Amino acid sequence: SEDEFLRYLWRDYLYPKQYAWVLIAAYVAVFVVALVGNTLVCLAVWRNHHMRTVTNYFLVNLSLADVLATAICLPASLLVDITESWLFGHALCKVIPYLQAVSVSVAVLTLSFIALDRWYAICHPLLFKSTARRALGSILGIWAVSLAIMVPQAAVMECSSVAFSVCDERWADDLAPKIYHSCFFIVTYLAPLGLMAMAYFQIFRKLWGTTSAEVKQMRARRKTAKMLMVVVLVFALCYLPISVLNVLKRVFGMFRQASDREAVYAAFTFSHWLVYANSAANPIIYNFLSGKFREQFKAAFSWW
Ligand SMILES: CCCCCCCC/C=C\CCCCCCCC(=O)O[C@H](COC(=O)CCCCCCCCCCCCCCC)COP(=O)(O)OC[C@@H](O)CO
Ligand SMILES: CCCCCCCC/C=C\CCCCCCCC(=O)O[C@H](COC(=O)CCCCCCCCCCCCCCC)COP(=O)(O)OC[C@@H](O)CO
Ligand SMILES: Cc1cc(NC(=O)Nc2ccc(N(C)C)cc2)c2cc(F)cc(F)c2n1
Ligand SMILES: Cc1cc(NC(=O)Nc2ccc(N(C)C)cc2)c2cc(F)cc(F)c2n1
Ligand SMILES: CCCCCCCCS[C@@H]1O[C@H](CO)[C@@H](O)[C@H](O)[C@H]1O
Ligand SMILES: CCCCCCCCS[C@@H]1O[C@H](CO)[C@@H](O)[C@H](O)[C@H]1O
Ligand SMILES: CCCCCCCCS[C@@H]1O[C@H](CO)[C@@H](O)[C@H](O)[C@H]1O
Ligand SMILES: CCCCCCCCS[C@@H]1O[C@H](CO)[C@@H](O)[C@H](O)[C@H]1O
Ligand SMILES: CCCCCCCCS[C@@H]1O[C@H](CO)[C@@H](O)[C@H](O)[C@H]1O
Repeated sequence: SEDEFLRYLWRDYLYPKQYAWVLIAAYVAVFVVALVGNTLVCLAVWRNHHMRTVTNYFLVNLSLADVLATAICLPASLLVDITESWLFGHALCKVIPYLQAVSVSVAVLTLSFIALDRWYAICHPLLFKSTARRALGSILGIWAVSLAIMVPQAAVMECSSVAFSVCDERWADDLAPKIYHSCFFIVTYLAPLGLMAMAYFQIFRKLWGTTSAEVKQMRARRKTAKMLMVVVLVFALCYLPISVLNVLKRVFGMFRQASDREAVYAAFTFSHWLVYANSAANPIIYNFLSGKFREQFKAAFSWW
């Protein structure tokens, strides 16, 4: 009676309201910070002439994928998690996921090149000379590949006619989605991250009668090595949920029992927010583990 009302008030109104608020709150925070974050990350590079290494041009490219995700995809990501209907029509059903898929590729690819350029620069020197000119050439290819291989993704997207629309992959047969999503979890999460991890372990064992300038070089390479591993670990953790969730859905046909549909909606919703949290996370990573970015942020915060 008197206390059963108080409980029944909670799940039909109090919980649904407190849940929806937290959803829009975390999304607006990530949207703003990730937007303000990566924007300042570019100005620290366009302004501070000393901070233009091969790694920073790649990290600037990492912001470019994050913004495409945040500005275009992220607003679309919020409305679907709230209503779970597609409201941007047949065509944005293909564009938004494609940009989002392309931004993942450009991201995970850029991180591998920063690992690869550093693995040669620190572990196998003057094998390849990596100048900013070759660093920028690499950055253009990432988009050429990301824009291509996410194309088959765009083809599978179809907006479902069945009084509200839904956007989802249209697979002609059971086996293709298993192979497609098995291949791309390997290609764009596990294979890059596992390789990049083995790369950075080789760097840690190295860095952790040489000239005073050389140890000055080691002191800078550790501050960058320390910072970059944080960026990769943050990336794997952020993308671990949605990446595993997608394989369970598409390869193992999981999340098809309707009993805890809220728990499944909830599960995926946090997984989607974690992706954009990585975009807002990275600029914060630079401010703490990079003393030159940190001064660029304080200098930018005072003028604006
Ligand atoms: C070291 C890292 C490794 C990678 C390194 C980079 C390698 C880069 C390679 C190539 C770049 C070019 C790729 C571009 C391929 C684009 C292919 C594509 O869009 O396929 C569509 C159909 O796909 C579809 O529905 C089907 C798409 C899904 C796949 C179907 C089969 C399942 C298995 C698939 C195989 C496993 C793939 C996994 C990759 C990770 C085409 O039809 P569409 O709509 O135009 O209508 C017909 C009409 O328009 C044709 O004129
Ligand atoms: C995908 C592969 C699978 C990933 C997931 C892996 C899952 C697990 C399976 C096997 C891994 C273990 C095998 C090795 C076991 C032996 C120990 C180990 O960790 O391997 C290190 C070597 O590899 C290493 O540094 C690794 C080399 C790092 C290379 C970094 C590449 C940059 C990343 C960009 C890639 C883009 C690709 C595109 C994909 C779309 C050893 O060093 P260490 O000093 O003891 O001896 C140096 C000595 O070899 C000198 O003669
Ligand atoms: C409906 C739907 C789906 C998504 N799928 C994903 O992100 N898949 C995804 C991401 C990475 C990988 N790897 C293999 C690394 C595989 C699959 C969404 C992602 C978002 F960020 C936001 C949304 F609103 C989403 N909505
Ligand atoms: C339906 C759908 C999908 C999305 N994304 C994705 O499928 N990504 C994605 C998918 C596959 C891969 N592989 C590497 C295989 C990578 C990324 C969406 C993203 C959004 F931001 C908003 C939406 F409404 C979305 N809807
Ligand atoms: C953005 C927020 C979106 C909605 C999230 C709802 C999560 C579960 S609360 C929901 O409240 C309803 C009120 O009637 C009840 O019928 C259901 O049994 C109960 O599960
Ligand atoms: C026509 C199809 C699109 C191709 C455009 C990009 C061509 C490659 S530039 C090349 O990229 C490498 C990536 O590893 C770097 O290592 C090099 O320094 C850089 O010179
Ligand atoms: C005139 C020819 C027009 C062809 C239009 C193709 C549109 C996408 S076909 C694509 O084919 C895959 C088979 O590989 C299936 O798995 C996918 O579900 C399906 O979307
Ligand atoms: C006939 C369909 C229903 C039975 C179960 C099929 C399971 C397919 S798993 C799929 O097998 C491919 C084989 O090549 C690999 O390429 C992929 O990596 C892997 O994920
Ligand atoms: C504790 C178990 C939780 C669920 C995991 C089993 C999913 C059964 S479907 C089946 O699963 C195979 C692997 O088991 C895949 O190889 C096939 O492609 C897929 O069709």
